[PDB]
Amino acid sequence: ASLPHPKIVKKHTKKFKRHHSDRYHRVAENWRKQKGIDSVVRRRFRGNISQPKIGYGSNKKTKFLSPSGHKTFLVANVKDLETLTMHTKTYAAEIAHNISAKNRVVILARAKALGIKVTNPKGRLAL
Amino acid sequence: ARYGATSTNPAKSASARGSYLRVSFKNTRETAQAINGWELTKAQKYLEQVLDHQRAIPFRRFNSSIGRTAQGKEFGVTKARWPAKSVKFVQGLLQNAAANAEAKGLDATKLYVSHIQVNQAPKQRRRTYRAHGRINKYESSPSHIELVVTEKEEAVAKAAEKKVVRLTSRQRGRIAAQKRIAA
Amino acid sequence: LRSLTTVWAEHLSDEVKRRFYKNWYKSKKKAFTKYSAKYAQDGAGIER
Amino acid sequence: SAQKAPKWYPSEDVAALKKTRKAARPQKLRASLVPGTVLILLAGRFRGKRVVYLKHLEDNTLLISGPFKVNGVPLRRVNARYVIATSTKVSVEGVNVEKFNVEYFAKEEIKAERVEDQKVVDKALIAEIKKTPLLKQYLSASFSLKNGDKPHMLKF
Amino acid sequence: AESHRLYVKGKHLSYQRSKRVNNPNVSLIKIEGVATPQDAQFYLGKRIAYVYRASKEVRGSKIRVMWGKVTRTHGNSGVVRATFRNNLPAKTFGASVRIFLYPSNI
Amino acid sequence: VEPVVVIDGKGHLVGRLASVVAKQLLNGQKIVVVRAEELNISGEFFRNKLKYHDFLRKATAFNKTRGPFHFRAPSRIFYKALRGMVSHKTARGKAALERLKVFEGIPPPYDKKKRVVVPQALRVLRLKPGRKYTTLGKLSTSVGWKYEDVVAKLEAKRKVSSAEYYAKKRAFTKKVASANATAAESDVAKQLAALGY
RNA sequence: UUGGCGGAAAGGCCUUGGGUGCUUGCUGGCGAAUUGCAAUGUCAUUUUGCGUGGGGAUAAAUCAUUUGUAUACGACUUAGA
RNA sequence: UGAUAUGAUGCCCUGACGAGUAGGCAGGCGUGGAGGUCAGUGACGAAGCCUAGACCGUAAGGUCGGGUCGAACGGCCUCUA
RNA sequence: GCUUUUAGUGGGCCAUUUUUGGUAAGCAGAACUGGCGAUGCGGGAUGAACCGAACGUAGAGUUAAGGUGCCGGAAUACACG
Repeated sequence: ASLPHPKIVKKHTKKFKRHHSDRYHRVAENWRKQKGIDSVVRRRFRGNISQPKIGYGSNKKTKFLSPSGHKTFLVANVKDLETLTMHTKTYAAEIAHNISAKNRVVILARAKALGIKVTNPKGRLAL
Repeated sequence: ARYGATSTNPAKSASARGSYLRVSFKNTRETAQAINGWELTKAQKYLEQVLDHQRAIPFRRFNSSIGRTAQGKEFGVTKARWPAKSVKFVQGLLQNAAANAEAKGLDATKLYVSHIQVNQAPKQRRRTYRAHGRINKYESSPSHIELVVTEKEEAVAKAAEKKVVRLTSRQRGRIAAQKRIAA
Repeated sequence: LRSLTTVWAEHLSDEVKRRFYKNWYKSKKKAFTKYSAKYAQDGAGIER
Repeated sequence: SAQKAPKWYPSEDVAALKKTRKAARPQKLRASLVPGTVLILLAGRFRGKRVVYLKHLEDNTLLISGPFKVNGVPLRRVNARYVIATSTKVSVEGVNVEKFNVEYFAKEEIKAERVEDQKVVDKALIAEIKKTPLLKQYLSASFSLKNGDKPHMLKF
Repeated sequence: AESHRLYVKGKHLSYQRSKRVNNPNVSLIKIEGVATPQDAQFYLGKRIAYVYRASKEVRGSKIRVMWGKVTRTHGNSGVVRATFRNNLPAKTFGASVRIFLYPSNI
Repeated sequence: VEPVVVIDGKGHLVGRLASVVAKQLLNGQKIVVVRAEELNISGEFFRNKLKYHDFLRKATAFNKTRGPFHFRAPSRIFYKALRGMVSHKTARGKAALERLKVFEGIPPPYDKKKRVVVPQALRVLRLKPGRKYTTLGKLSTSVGWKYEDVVAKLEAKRKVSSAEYYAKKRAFTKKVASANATAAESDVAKQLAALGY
């Protein structure tokens, strides 16, 4: 349902966690560079954690694409969804986290009228 | 309501509570884990024997520098005690749960204690006066106790999922080739 | 040195039987009861 | 607006392929695969079987005759890389193998014409096999590496 | 017949390693009956299957396979190199491995 | 080749046999070494006795029961020499050391199985003739192994029984060679000789 | 089934007699396919559980009490139908 | 830069290079508030919180599902601390 | 080729060679170059400086210094003592 795109290569599927994020509860897993003079992570000793650098940058052909091959576009209503009328093979809609379930039944109904993909069609369903 | 993690039938259970109870949390935890899973009559005789120094409460987690005893030999432990205050409080909550099971229409001969938990209450503070003019804390560590007794029930029998199998062409060609050769 | 076999007598006194018991008064006193059956049939397995 | 918009959109037209230069040329078999050679099937349902080779089909397979009357292998296709070409040869000149092609083995119990072509080729194959001693027994037996057999020194 | 083997027995020795750093992508296979790298030249490119068993039946079978191939020789003594689809899991250091010859250019 | 390889340790050198058996263990072969009391070490007896005393003084100064344990038996001397050549503190090395059974003498089952030798460890093929050597049995007895005489009795008993076995077996293969001698000069024997057999 | 040997961790080896099965030592007759051109294409032993059916046999230990040849407590040593 | 389709800070071709403390510079991520806008989201459930559940980004982070909850809050263009 | 402006810095240390004081020192002080600081990787078991080689993310191949009985990847190789 998407365009023909190459094989998506990530080069690092592992999340860059902070050094000693597991050792303390105060040190969150959100990445921060080590600034220490004696840090083996800043010095890149062998056996230590890998650091984010530009070589892990994803391919410019397959950046920002979902595994379905579309770029996710956030949608708040019927009007923002209809921007993806003539762009169904490039972009896919995602209904936002705060759209109520009396409105998402309208948005999914208009998405299937234009054939627009919705990547979260099960949100807030009253089954 | 809002009890602990129960995996029991709520219609065939009964429950009892006690909150902000001025007993030791650690002794009460050791008596609540010495009793978790027993038939309620067995639990009551065991607690009344603990009060008479005939059996003991096996102290397993909060047990550092406790003395040794022979009465833990039925539990495979060496450290065990007789926490009489916690034992009377736990058997009071057991009495209340037995009353609630009688009121709910439950058969008292199949009552086993299915869930008993005890966690820490807000502490009660006092002062201690130490050398060179110092003041430290003297805090009671009270406990919330709660317990759910439950009717035990019979067989845990079949009619579960059936696992629809999906096997390849070389693999179902092998299956018929065995039933073609032999029966 | 490894013990391979241990043979006993046909009748053991209560002094001896009482050694293999931690609660002698509660017991059915069953020690060496089936072993004396080896002396029953003519002493074959004992001499074996 | 939950998202704004992209200022540019990619074109939804699929680009045509370039003209490629990869011509399909006929496969040259290895020199040990000459029609009439007893092969050893290395894979599949008839692995280890000693089976006569008849025609090199156009789809880079080999057509074989693992004689039903001998060992139960029909007129069959095999891949040439999944086959040991031995040094024992049957003369194949009396076989009507000119018929069978890629369309004959189209998948689309047993068709009775396949049963008939099997017996028809089987007649001439049995006739050429029974001229030499112990070839029918060599073809009826299966192959297996015994203990100590090293295939890199062994000549098949 | 009592013998049915159409492969050559082999042993999963180790990963490709230095003294202190291994490489799990390449494994070293000791093929039974191969003593030179000239005898090991026959087996280059042959497909390697490690066959193991599980408790949980997956797709009709309780036997699972990790497929691979022989890439090049190694050393002066018939140890050979092998890459796989999924790398061999290093509890199998010294496990038996089936080296086939069904593309036997023979 | 064999599922379990039984190695006759007599006339073998400790380090070369321990090296080849260490590699065979790590490659997955189950090894049992029998007749460990007849191993050899190169160099005279007094040298290796001095080496054992130098090992015998190394012990933990504050508590010798946690120290290096100085196992005296020839099987366990050989086992220490082998366990030094295997990474014994890992699960792979412990798994390899489970694939090893070392005995002094030849006990049951392994006294009715075929024993092998390892020619890259035979003293008659490795040492120069005239280099003095040490038998592991007299060295172990000299450092406190207590069972040389019992192993001598049981090995003499095993040698008597195996000698009677081999006398019976040699008579049987005499009958077999006699019956095979009549099978020659016929058709199938000459055709086998044509086919190399 | 007859007897014998084997205690180093024997638990295996040898032997007597008949029965039943196979025999590729030799000659035949029939079957096999379609798993589709390969997919380990499933054949080993390891432990546990459950009903079924056939033999077999019907205990102790701990706490509590007690002694002090023992003992900080456990432990130990005794005694109690 | 030639329109009648949208990025000329664009798109495309080509070649080489990439360690880094103190330090400089650049491009961004996030927070409290302000101006404009999406006639934006919201009691049919906003914000928050929890979630070895999913997606995007090298990353700062962003998005979605489920639970809890009850009254407000976001995207974008700039200003400000 | 030229100019402006500003950061940090103004405790250093080691190695080859030259060289001073000292009996010498992992000592004190110089000269030239190369390093460490500021720097990870392979080797020297281990180590700031030695040897090899300087680093975006990966794949294949080849090597450097160092090695190939076993730990440990790789000849219990060959040759003369």
